[PDB]
Amino acid sequence: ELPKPAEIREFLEGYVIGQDTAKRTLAVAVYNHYKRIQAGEKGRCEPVELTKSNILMLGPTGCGKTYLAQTLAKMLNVPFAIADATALTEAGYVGEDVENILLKLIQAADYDVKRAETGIIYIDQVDKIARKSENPSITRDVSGEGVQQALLKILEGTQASVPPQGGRKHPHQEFIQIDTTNVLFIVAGAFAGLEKIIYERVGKRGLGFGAEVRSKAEIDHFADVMPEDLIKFGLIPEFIGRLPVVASVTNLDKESLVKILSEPKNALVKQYIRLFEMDGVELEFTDDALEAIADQAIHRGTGARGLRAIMEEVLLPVMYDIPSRDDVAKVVVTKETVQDNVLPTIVPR
Amino acid sequence: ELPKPAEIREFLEGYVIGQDTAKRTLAVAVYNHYKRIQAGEKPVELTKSNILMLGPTGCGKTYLAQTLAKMLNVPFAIADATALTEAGYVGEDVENILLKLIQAADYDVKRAETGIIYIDQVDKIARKSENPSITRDVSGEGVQQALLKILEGTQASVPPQGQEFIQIDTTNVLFIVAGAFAGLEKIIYERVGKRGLGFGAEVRSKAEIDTTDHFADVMPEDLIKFGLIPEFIGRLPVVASVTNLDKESLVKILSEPKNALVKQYIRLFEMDGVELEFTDDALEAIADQAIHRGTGARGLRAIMEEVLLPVMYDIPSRDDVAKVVVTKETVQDNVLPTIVP
Amino acid sequence: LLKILEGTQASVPPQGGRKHPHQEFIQIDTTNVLFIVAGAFAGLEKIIYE
Amino acid sequence: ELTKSNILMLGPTGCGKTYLAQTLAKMLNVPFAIADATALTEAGYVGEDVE
Amino acid sequence: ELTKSNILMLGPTGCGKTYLAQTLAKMLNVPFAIADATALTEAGYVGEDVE
Amino acid sequence: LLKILEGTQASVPPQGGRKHPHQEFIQIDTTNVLFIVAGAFAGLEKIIYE
Amino acid sequence: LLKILEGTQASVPPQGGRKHPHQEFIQIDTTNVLFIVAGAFAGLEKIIYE
Amino acid sequence: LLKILEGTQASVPPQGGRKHPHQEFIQIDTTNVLFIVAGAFAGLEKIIYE
Amino acid sequence: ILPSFIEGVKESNPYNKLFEERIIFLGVQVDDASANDIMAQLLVLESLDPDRDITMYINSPGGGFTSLMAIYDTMQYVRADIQTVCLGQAASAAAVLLAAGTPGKRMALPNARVLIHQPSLSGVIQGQFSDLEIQAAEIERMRTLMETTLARHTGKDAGVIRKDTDRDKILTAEEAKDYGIIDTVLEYRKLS
Amino acid sequence: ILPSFIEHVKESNPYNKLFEERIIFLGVQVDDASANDIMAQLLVLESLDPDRDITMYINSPGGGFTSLMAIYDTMQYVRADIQTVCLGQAASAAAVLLAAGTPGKRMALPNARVLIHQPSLSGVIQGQFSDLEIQAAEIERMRTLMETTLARHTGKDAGVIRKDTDRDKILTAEEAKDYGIIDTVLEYRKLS
Ligand SMILES: Nc1ncnc2c1ncn2[C@@H]1O[C@H](COP(=O)(O)OP(=O)(O)OP(=O)(O)O)[C@@H](O)[C@H]1O
Ligand SMILES: Nc1ncnc2c1ncn2[C@@H]1O[C@H](COP(=O)(O)OP(=O)(O)OP(=O)(O)O)[C@@H](O)[C@H]1O
Ligand SMILES: Nc1ncnc2c1ncn2[C@@H]1O[C@H](COP(=O)(O)OP(=O)(O)OP(=O)(O)O)[C@@H](O)[C@H]1O
Ligand SMILES: CC(C)C[C@H](NC(=O)[C@H](Cc1ccccc1)NC(=O)c1cnccn1)B(O)O
Ligand SMILES: CC(C)C[C@H](NC(=O)[C@H](Cc1ccccc1)NC(=O)c1cnccn1)B(O)O
Ligand SMILES: Nc1ncnc2c1ncn2[C@@H]1O[C@H](COP(=O)(O)OP(=O)(O)O)[C@@H](O)[C@H]1O
Ligand SMILES: [Mg+2]
Repeated sequence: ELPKPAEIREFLEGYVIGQDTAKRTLAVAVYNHYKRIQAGEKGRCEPVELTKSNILMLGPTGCGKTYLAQTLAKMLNVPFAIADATALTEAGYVGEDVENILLKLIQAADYDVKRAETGIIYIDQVDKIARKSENPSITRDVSGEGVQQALLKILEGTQASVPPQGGRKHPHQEFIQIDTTNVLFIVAGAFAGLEKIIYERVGKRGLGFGAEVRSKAEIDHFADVMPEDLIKFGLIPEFIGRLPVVASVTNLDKESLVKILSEPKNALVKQYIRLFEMDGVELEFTDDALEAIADQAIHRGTGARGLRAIMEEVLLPVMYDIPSRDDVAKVVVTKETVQDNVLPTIVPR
Repeated sequence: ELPKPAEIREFLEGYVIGQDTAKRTLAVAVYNHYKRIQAGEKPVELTKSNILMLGPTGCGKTYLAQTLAKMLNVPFAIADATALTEAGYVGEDVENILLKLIQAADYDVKRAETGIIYIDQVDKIARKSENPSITRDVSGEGVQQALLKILEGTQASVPPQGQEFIQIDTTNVLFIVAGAFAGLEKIIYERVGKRGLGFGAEVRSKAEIDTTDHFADVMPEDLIKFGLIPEFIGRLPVVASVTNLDKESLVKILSEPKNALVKQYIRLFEMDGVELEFTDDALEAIADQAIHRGTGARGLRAIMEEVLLPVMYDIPSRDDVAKVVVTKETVQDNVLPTIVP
Repeated sequence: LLKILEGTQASVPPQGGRKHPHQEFIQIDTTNVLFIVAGAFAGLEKIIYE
Repeated sequence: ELTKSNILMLGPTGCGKTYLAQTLAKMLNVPFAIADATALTEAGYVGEDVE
Repeated sequence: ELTKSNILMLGPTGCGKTYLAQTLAKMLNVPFAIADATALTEAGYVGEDVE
Repeated sequence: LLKILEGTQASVPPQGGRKHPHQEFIQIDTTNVLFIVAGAFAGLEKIIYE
Repeated sequence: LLKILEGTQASVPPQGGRKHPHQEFIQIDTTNVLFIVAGAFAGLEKIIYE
Repeated sequence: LLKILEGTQASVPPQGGRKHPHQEFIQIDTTNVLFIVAGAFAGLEKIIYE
Repeated sequence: ILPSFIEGVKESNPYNKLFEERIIFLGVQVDDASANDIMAQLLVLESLDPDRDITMYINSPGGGFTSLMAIYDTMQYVRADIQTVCLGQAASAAAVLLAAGTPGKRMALPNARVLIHQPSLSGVIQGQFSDLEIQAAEIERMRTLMETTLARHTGKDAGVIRKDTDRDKILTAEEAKDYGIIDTVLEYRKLS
Repeated sequence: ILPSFIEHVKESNPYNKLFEERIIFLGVQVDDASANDIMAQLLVLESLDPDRDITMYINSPGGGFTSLMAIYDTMQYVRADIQTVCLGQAASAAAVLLAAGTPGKRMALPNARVLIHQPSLSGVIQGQFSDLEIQAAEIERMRTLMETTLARHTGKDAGVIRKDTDRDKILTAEEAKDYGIIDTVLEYRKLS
């Protein structure tokens, strides 16, 4: 009946490389969501009701949080609304309200409410609604703390009255009543300063003998994470307890980033082979060069987004020269990635 | 109809585990409210007895109020204070918590003049020092001053659609307000507690910081330091000390209630056709990890999703009978204890 | 701005630019909008030199 | 499908970054907005927002 | 051209200071407003909360 | 705070929602308003002993 | 205070409101407004003695 | 100011055309708007002298 | 020779940047005044957080016995686990403080020497033979208390400590790991 | 005299300005208090950036061996490479610390002196012959460890270190580069 977590992860494996623990989660958690919807309309039969078990995705930038949700959008059979916490405010203030990410779920079910009661909202960048202190903020923080306060009625499940947002004021098209008790919330964020909070919790100092000082070659990082690390990051404790699952995205190593270049569906070197094909030029990467791009992308330190940053300071003299001439093959060698400003191998007609 | 306060708590005991002092304070103040109504219908000008609940998160404040919803057959609003603004501003206005009452009263106004309006997260409407980028903080002191008239009890016009306005008297309407008040645990420790230094001085480790200081040590001057204006406290003379849950109650949350946690997961695995069992050593090993989280009974889900993460990936792709989650899976790394047919 | 850079379904107010929660919006998709960004970065050459 | 490849352009003052963009405006066959990040403010706050 | 005289009530709390002034206002049925000075902030903005 | 204790023509907004349209304010003078202020002095007797 | 004390077309937010955008202001000319500023200047007694 | 001092298609945030509730902004090109700026720069004559 | 970053604010020399990272430093001899300094720091770091480990660095030549047991008791008293790290030497009383760290958390640098020896009187204590009978029963009590202290922390018999501290026993880092004074010899962490 | 200059509130001497540029300064003899200073500075600069290298200036007549191995092990412990520059002299322990820098990064000024010699005892250590044969097994432990330490770093055999440190082997900067203590005689960068 339902897509098993091995079948959900196998779909995610086609797009997302690496990220084994954060693909078991979001295949487990989507499968439990599918079992919550089947148990919500049928089934002694154990008269228990199931709580939603929301997800917080950690992990650094460019490492497949949004991309693992956009992949999860492609096979869900359930309404999905990717949403951004960097556009959300308190009620009363000028930005988008926290029930307009729930309008996006209703708009994802084309207008349907009963399907949107069974949906998934992905609130992206919830490390950006975190405070700058472990304490209550002196300012109001309408875009930060007050969003977390406004989201938590929706995260635990409520009779939310979604404004239709097509009139002059709010009750001009008769608020869409939605129940968010079965709406799964996969929230995500990079949580850049959270790694410093986790070392200060466990007793690891960052100075002296036997205390871990961190080099740039390393770029316990998001595992052994607790809610008290996220309270001290800036998430209020009411917000974190409504997010029981931590997906634990990790930094992509060199062996993952080599495969991110070549293997996925919209893979990165497939995009440039597509670009040079519009110039009538075949683009070839030697496999020593693909490892050299990913070797420089971990020094770049921006995830798989850094792979795109390397391949356009490598192919930049190529992409300038080649549309003004006539070639067949452009063999990217390993000698132009690690040794910058090297003209690669040409094969003309 | 008037349920006795021992009978109010014994219904609360069926759902809420632990929180024994907060269940006495709710059951007495709910009983004192309806008995003062019934004696008034048949005085030494008695107190209003509105309830301010406050405790650690996940420990049951909303779940205490949702259990009072399922009992009294008196109209019970479940309104939130995270959408409340001042009048004449974007967002939900203060009089909508009266509209949520008559929606729960089936628009009968005389049962909504006896009902309970529960307001959730009044720690949101506490005063913050005003950010000079927001154009009139509308969510703090002004929501809270707009509650002052209806917490005591005034006539209030209620806009519908949440034509004519509905007049509700709130002199005999009980107000249970709640919030975790995360900074208030530090403010009380600034008064009744000391950073103990030296030999024979109590230093109070982080495991003992995770106790409650809201037991009898909360005062109105601590709530004003949080941001609550002093009149709003005076409309809340009853303070229900919601406490942190101990190890004994967190074991009993897992198996005993109606939608108990292990009953939620046994249902999740028998939809795969596989029994899920727990040793009693395992449920105690789940429950003592939730005290380290500080997220209350909500943290029991964070543990059991983390403990049962590899089997929920594995088990539906297999043919099994049962698996016995043992104490070697929360304290130690996950054994896969499954039993094949 | 990072949701705008990477590509999102962004609701743009046609009011003039000042967001306010109620109106019809303009839905734009920025998954093909190029974002040249620039800046002087006047204190960065010391940071690079380190 | 292809992605954006956005540009972070760095350089000292008065050496032509805006003037590269103002020149690139004049040929572009593609709509072009000169924005300014100082004019922008986070959502919920006064000043312009990033939309 | 007479000028009013205001009362400064000294001493520690819980001695019945506000209950003296409230009873004294209930005697002459004049208005009576309890206010606190913690309702004013030690960061500025004072002048609109005095109103 | 001492401006109202001394007596001033103050313009009172009728509620928090009336700071939005700005044309209507409740006029009051505190020239005849009695002010009974009070404190929480427990470290003053040191100076009284002094 | 400099352009106020000498004279400028000053925009004045009304009672209750602040200098935020989309706020109506009052255009006053402080050219003929006399300013009598004053203070105790307690430290100045040492300075004139210097 | 630096976008204004060089020339930009700025839009004034209050009062676009005597306050219509739609389009409160009007465009202005500050490319040909001359800017004269001034100040004492009181500590600068100690800096120039170095 | 020490770079102090002076300033009305904190001074911040490198020893402050040790103490803020919960590193108590014992690099002078263990006299009363240094023992007084260490115990003041051990209590302050307990009061700042009693759960985070206090690290004690030991480059000390050792010193007086009551100053030793002043530091020793305060190390054993505080709720924080004490991480002792030997720098160069932990001689005399300072080897006892090195063994007084929390088990598993007693460290030494590879070329740090650990010198254990029985207590000695500084100079000559004069007096009548009844005075000297008291002073000799005292240093025998100091000797026995040092041996039973090292018996508790090295896991050895106090008679084995007595035979080994009969003379100066200098242990290296690996020899102090085998003895029981430290638990790990610190490996070099250099990326070269 | 050592002047200062106010940066921005803070008053910094040139030793602060050296230390903020990752430069540790060994300018006095290697006793406990100086070694304690250097080790504190080595751990602070490693915590600030464990990849940006630490420079150690050595103008030192050398000193105690346990204070030597305290600095030595800390120089070898930190993740940052140690750039040792000899300034005028590096004698005894200071020459061992000079050789203790990262290979390729050990410098000396052209008229710097590098003096290597075997460990000694300052003055006479009294005692019974059982005490003295332990103090002499100790000074042989110190001699062998120093010759092993100069064997790791000069690339020479420890028996050849032993024959050379029989007396004061005093090296110039060019002679210490051929020996292996430094890697670069640091040439002048004067514009004129
Ligand atoms: N595991 C992966 N496999 C394949 N491609 C990946 C993977 N992780 C990241 N990418 C690539 O990196 C790009 C950025 O991914 P994404 O949009 O998820 O950013 P992100 O890391 O979530 O950013 P943030 O953490 O700030 O939200 C995507 O276009 C995707 O192609
Ligand atoms: N004392 C309790 N007994 C039984 N179940 C409990 C208890 N406390 C919490 N739970 C369970 O955990 C859920 C969360 O508790 P609840 O909603 O009361 O938290 P809360 O205290 O309102 O949190 P917050 O302070 O963040 O608003 C409940 O719905 C219930 O399933
Ligand atoms: N390479 C160049 N060739 C010709 N003219 C130039 C060049 N660089 C700058 N200019 C001139 O300098 C003026 C300012 O250029 P621009 O507007 O790009 O400032 P900018 O240096 O980008 O300022 P900022 O760095 O602060 O954004 C332009 O009017 C242009 O005519
Ligand atoms: C062996 C351990 C316990 C301590 C060693 N010496 C002692 O026992 C010390 C001697 C000493 C040595 C150096 C500096 C100050 C004092 N013993 C005492 O403190 C002491 C004091 N009063 C009576 C008896 N012994 B260590 O300092 O060489
Ligand atoms: C050769 C290197 C390793 C060290 C040189 N100095 C030493 O050998 C020093 C000189 C010294 C100082 C005080 C007391 C006794 C001896 N040796 C020691 O540190 C020392 C200490 N205890 C026992 C044996 N040697 B040098 O002068 O730095
Ligand atoms: N001397 C007193 N006589 C009668 N009632 C008192 C007395 N002192 C305090 N109270 C009671 O205390 C309550 C509040 O006291 P209040 O006058 O506000 O003291 P304070 O000004 O010190 O806070 C009143 O409701 C009153 O009933
Ligand atoms: Mg709640």
